Amino acid sequence: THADSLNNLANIKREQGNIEEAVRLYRKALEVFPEFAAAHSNLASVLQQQGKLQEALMHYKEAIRISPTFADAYSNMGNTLKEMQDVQGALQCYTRAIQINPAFADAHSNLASIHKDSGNIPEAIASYRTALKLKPDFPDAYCNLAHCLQIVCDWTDYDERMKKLVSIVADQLEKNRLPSVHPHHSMLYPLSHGFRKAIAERHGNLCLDKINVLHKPPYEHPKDLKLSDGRLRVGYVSSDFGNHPTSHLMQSIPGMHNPDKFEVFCYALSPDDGTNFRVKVMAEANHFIDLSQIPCNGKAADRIHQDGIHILVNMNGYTKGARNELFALRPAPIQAMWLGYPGTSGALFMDYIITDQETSPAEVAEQYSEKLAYMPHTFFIGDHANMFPHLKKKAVIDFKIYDNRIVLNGIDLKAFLDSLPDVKIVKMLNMPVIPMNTIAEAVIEMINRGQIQITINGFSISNGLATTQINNKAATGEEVPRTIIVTTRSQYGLPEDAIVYCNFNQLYKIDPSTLQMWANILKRVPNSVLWLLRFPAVGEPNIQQYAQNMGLPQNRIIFSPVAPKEEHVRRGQLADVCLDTPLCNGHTTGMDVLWAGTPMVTMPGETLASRVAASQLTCLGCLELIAKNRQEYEDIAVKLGTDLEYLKKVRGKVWKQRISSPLFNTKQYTMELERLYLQMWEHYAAGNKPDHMIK
Amino acid sequence: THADSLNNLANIKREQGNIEEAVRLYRKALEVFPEFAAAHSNLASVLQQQGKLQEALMHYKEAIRISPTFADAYSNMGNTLKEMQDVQGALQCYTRAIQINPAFADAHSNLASIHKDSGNIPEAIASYRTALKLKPDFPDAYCNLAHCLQIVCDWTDYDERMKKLVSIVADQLEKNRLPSVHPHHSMLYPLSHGFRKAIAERHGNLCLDKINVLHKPPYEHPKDLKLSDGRLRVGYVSSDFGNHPTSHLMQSIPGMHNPDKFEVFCYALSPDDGTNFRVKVMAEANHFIDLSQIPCNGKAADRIHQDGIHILVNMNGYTKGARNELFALRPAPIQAMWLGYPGTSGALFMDYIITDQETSPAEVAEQYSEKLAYMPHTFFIGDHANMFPHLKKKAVIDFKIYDNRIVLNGIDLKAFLDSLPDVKIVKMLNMPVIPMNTIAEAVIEMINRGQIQITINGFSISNGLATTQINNKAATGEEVPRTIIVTTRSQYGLPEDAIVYCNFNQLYKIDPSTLQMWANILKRVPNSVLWLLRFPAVGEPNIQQYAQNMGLPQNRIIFSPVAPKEEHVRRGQLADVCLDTPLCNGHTTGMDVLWAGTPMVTMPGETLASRVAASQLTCLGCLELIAKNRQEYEDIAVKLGTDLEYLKKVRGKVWKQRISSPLFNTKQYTMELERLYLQMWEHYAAGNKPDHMIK
Amino acid sequence: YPGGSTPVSSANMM
Amino acid sequence: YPGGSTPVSSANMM
Ligand SMILES: O=c1ccn([C@@H]2O[C@H](COP(=O)(O)OP(=O)(O)O)[C@@H](O)[C@H]2O)c(=O)[nH]1
Ligand SMILES: O=c1ccn([C@@H]2O[C@H](COP(=O)(O)OP(=O)(O)O)[C@@H](O)[C@H]2O)c(=O)[nH]1
Repeated sequence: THADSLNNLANIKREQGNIEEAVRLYRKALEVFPEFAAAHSNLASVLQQQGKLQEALMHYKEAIRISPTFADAYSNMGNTLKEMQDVQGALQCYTRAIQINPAFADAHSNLASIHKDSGNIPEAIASYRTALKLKPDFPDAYCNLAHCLQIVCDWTDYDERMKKLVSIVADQLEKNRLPSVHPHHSMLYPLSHGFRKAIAERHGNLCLDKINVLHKPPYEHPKDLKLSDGRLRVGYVSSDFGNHPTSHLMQSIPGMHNPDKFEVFCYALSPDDGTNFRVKVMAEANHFIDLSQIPCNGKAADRIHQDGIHILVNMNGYTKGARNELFALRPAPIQAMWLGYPGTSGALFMDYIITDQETSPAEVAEQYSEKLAYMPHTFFIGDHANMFPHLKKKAVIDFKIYDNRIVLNGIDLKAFLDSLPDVKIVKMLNMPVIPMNTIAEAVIEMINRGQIQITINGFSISNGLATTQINNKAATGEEVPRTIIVTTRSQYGLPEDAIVYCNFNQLYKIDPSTLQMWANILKRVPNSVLWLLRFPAVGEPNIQQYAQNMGLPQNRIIFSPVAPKEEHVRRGQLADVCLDTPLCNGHTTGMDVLWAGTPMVTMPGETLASRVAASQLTCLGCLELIAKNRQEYEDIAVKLGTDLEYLKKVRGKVWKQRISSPLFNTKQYTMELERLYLQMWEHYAAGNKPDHMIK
Repeated sequence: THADSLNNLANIKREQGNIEEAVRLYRKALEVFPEFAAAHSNLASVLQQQGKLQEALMHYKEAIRISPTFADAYSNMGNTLKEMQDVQGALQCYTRAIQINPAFADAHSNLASIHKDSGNIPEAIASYRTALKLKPDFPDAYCNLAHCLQIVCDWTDYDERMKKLVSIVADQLEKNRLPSVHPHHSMLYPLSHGFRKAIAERHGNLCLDKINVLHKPPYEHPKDLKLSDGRLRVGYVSSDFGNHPTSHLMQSIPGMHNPDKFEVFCYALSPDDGTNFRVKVMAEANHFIDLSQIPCNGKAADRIHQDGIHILVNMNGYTKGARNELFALRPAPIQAMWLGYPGTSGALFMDYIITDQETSPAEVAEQYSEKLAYMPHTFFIGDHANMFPHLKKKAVIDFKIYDNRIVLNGIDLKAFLDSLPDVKIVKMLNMPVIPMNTIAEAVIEMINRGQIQITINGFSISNGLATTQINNKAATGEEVPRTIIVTTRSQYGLPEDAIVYCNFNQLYKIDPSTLQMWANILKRVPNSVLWLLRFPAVGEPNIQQYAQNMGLPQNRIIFSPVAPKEEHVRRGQLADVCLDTPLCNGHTTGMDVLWAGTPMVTMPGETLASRVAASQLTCLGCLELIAKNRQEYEDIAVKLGTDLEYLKKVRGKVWKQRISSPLFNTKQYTMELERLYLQMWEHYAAGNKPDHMIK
Repeated sequence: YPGGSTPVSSANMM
Repeated sequence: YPGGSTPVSSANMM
């Protein structure tokens, strides 16, 4: 009975916020009565919340032994194992919880999250539906199921589903509970900007709550650049320094910073993955700090502060591997959101969001908690000029002139063409054309036979579908290919006599309105196909069914598997036009398609995520590809697929402008970022709180 | 139509064995008609069988695009991805195959194998049952389901299940088809020795078939030791040089070889896992070769032959990471099976099996294809004296004398005891006893509160349940613990006033007859419990149900979670007696329990796997623990649990003999292995084919 | 990609 | 073990 009262006191002190006094009291309850399942389970939950996972695990093991019918302890132990990256262990725990209590809705939902995170969406959907059958009012399961359904393009009762998600978010925000819709997913649903910002703010508040327990005082920040010899100390914080889209966009930036005025510190949140992306950033940053070896957020923020960082850059936001607790501790006087997260942090600890006038017009400042800090063209950047220089030029094979039926690319392409007798130069730079002779026959024979490579006049001619077999580092974009590569419509089953509209994003970005817009375009352009990716393959039958319901036969939509990085960018040259997703645009994917010289049609919305593609196109200098409404989006796409002279003009404009415009110019981008940094600094140094940097 | 005939010719040449002519003909069929789904699918299967997985994947991608209803191509592509270690990709493919054809039994079975290999046995069982519902006559699914059922101790219609497995194996052997029962699992079922050997032989034949395509001539072998300066070149081939039971048994052996007469080459089949086990073998072998970097079996066997190996040692047999194709190529004149595989290879390319008279009596030579090569005591060895020297001595705390209620172990235990005032020495070496005073109270308080560690007289006193939090390398056995560790019955919920019978093996080793024997023992010894492991936890409710059906209440069986290596060995000191599994004995597990000084009761069978424990006990010098039949096994176990003076005598015998006997003496073992090697060599050098080395 | 990996931007656990 | 790994002897794929 004394142990019961001690457990009650610990629970009181826990609610107050005194976690250390709660721990001491739970231990005293165990000292009095060691076989106390509830005290062990409560102490374990408290330790789990403190991030003391191994210690929490000891107490969960005690609870499960003492009470073998304690399904709740198995489920909670499963949650601790999942956080410890023991996926098999977590699954075993949720499995046992469901066996002990088949009516335990939470355990089914937690099991569904393992299937979801392991990529098994149909099993995740089945387990979430069981959870909701058992507990109809279950916001976590409903919202997680809605995201599974979004991933596979299951649009059954879509409008009602969207209304219920908004209703769930509204109730959770009103009742001061953490919303079940993740902030990174909030742009996919028709939530208000106010709701999307409030969800983000609640996630930011979790970070503040986790750091307030460290009882750390506010840091003394530098007030000048004297101790740094007139240099601005910029700290880039990312879990994505390695093989990840973030590095594929910005890996050249640290090394392009001016050492006379800037000192670059890269804070890695992930261990070294052995890739060239990680090698490059480690070799080129002035300082590289592996924070994955410092799990304590207090010690890691102390490390950042010790380095004397003036501007700390958040490249994660609410994405995998984030440690926003570092930013919540405020180790730097200026903290800015940049590139990795397409939305507001909603957090008071973030001062700025690096964006642009096209992506984030001054009118929509209300959607963001941060002050707007404008880059002059687009905040978007890509490392395509460095990673894929073999795609700067191309040659074609005339198999009957088409620029996207049979394509050649390579560092040594000019030398190869010079070894050939009857090459024609079509003025656009310029496009060399190889005629349908002996050399052209040998190339098509290789593709048809599935041969990996051939030799022509001593030159290495590679099948574009076999890059992983030739050079795996070139396939991933870690190395520039050293052979001449052949890319053809026949490699993907694309028609030689029709217009190819493409979209290479994950299928979750498509919604019913978007597929209807695309169906309207296809119906208006008889000789046309829509080229999509099995991203995931389980979404393919759903898209095909909705397309069939819209009146499109199976042959109007062509699916390809997701390809290695280099092949994905290179095969974009086969399309005529890219049809961008208005719900959430292609971001890295938009840069990929434009590097191939493919015009992209977009309809910018209101959210940051729905406006990126129009910002990329504005920078490129292709205003005619930006639609104000659905009818204009269809009209632009149909004009491109039917007015062939106009298509030629636009493809030529994209081909030239990816070089002449600032879009892929990493040096210019770094210099403009530096100008923006100095503006932020001079504003703070003069004793001012953050304000919009919009000129 | 010409493409149809070309595909038919390729199929003919494929059946003949001419794989290269088949490839050339499939490519010619594709040259004529590129959109040929069947030719792509056949070429992909051919390439997959050749081990050309990336190339096979290109052709499967073609087949699936051309024929979207080709469920067979999705399933086969899934098999290629599984072999490539792309588990998520494989699952996606099997998922698509089942969506395309819900009646496709093979795809359900392949999906069940992913759930099985990922540890999700209930989902594996559900998918195998769907496969068998769809196709009742399905040997692969039936046998794989039988193994899932064995893992979880599901004994529904067990006798009929065992009869069906034997019937399936009999039919497959008769019809010259690869048996569906894996040779590594064959000892778990009541198959004849002839059938178990024939299953093994069929697996050995797969290796020969895979190497015959390389068209490699027989290697010229050394006929003397002149080129090796009178030294015998011994090559240890293993995928387990790292954190694995194999290294926990033999890691000290390479470094203990006599360099004047032996030259040791360790051929690793696995990449470096970063553990101290891999460090030790790399540092101590005369040569360490990483064959994981040489995927071609032809090039890897050429490497072994180039090194001039006289005796090549197979430490895998039919276990994970094996490359038995290396042995099928015969790069060495003498090839021996050793330690890792508890059965016959059934293969003509293996000359010897290193065993002993107890494990493999001369009478049962017929069970093995290899000639018997006897070690003088047991072929079994363990690295316990090197890995766990802190368990060589122990002290107890008298909480009321018991040797297994509250135990202390540590390198500095003597110094700690010397700092204490009233320590009593109980003559057995000897056992120090600490009385129930201030120091004894502080220890129990730590355990009850779940505290990680305390300090007594400047000595570090660690909670045995918290080793991963104190020193993770000490928890895994990579380092010797540097603190004094406390192990108690209260840490595991074991009764302070009863006999503890234990079994720490994976639950698959238990069968109905074994659990009945154990129930008979428990019923005869009122003050007793059976201590088992959640190995896996999903087996716990099945064991508890069968025990309840046998008339044992829930409280007679205590389950603990699987523990880190050091904790598992150390906690064995808490038991009174180990009850060994007669179906398949504890092998590494038997060595673990004996190092704790725990008497193990065994009933040796006929298979190698069912006789290891009696061989370990014979070496130890505990003949009285070996039962001739079930009644004697129960009688021995009951005598140990009721005649307390006899129990004391036997526990004392085990405690002393683990040191004085040859059991854990790695130096003596290496020297005896060397004597055996020279016998094998002198026999071959004299121009003789292998014969039994039994004296 | 099938037979390898295609890293993507994804949500952190909550 | 839960929260880590316990390697065991296991069958090769067939
Ligand atoms: O076939 C493909 C399709 C896409 N990608 C890459 O997959 C990633 C998708 O990341 P994400 O969904 O975050 O793209 P985003 O939303 O920024 O466009 C990008 O690096 C693309 O280049 C790829 O390598 N192969
Ligand atoms: O709680 C436990 C139980 C077992 N083990 C180890 O798990 C492995 C089991 O391997 P296997 O099933 O092959 O044992 P064997 O059949 O040879 O006894 C051995 O290294 C044991 O020491 C462990 O570390 N912790």
